[PDB]
Amino acid sequence: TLELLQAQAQNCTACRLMEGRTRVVFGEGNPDAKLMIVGEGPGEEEDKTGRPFVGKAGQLLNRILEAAGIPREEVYITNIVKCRPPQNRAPLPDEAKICTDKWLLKQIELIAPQIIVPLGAVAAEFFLGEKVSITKVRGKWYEWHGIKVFPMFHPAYLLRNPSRAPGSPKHLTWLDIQEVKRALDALP
Ligand code: SF4
Repeated sequence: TLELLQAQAQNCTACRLMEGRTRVVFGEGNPDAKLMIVGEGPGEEEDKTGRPFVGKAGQLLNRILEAAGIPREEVYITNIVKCRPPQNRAPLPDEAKICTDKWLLKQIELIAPQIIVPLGAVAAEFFLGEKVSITKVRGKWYEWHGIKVFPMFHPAYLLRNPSRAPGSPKHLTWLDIQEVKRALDALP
């Protein structure tokens, strides 16, 4: 089951990211979610609580979600890597391959989401199968193993570029989440 996998993951030591971690942030939400959200990796508060997206950026994600009528508990959230990399740096392709082969793939298999929303360049590069620019793939529909992928700016990116101006990352994000909502409501 997904909960045996979650349980096991707590003792994972497959990549060097295990050295600095406090808690492993495997993931949470609806086990049979139609929508799965995947980010880069955990941060300070995530490392401390073992829960994904609970810090400053995670609180944004919550807001962005409810602003589209999407209840957080009905979706499943995770990241490419489960352990907090030193000083919040992005995960190396090294640890990204290992963690993803050990957990992400099975999580996706067990949950069988119909839409995958990758947050940030790292996550997007995983589902697109190639190096990419988040600003270019953001807001467009893709496909990965039969499932619909829809890349979006990571909430942390919005904190770093807080502009409320038209066409700004925050404005575009708002439009994108609505697009995810329309897509969700049109699923068989
Ligand atoms: S990041 Fe993933 S692979 Fe690396 S130690 Fe944590 S759970 Fe294991």
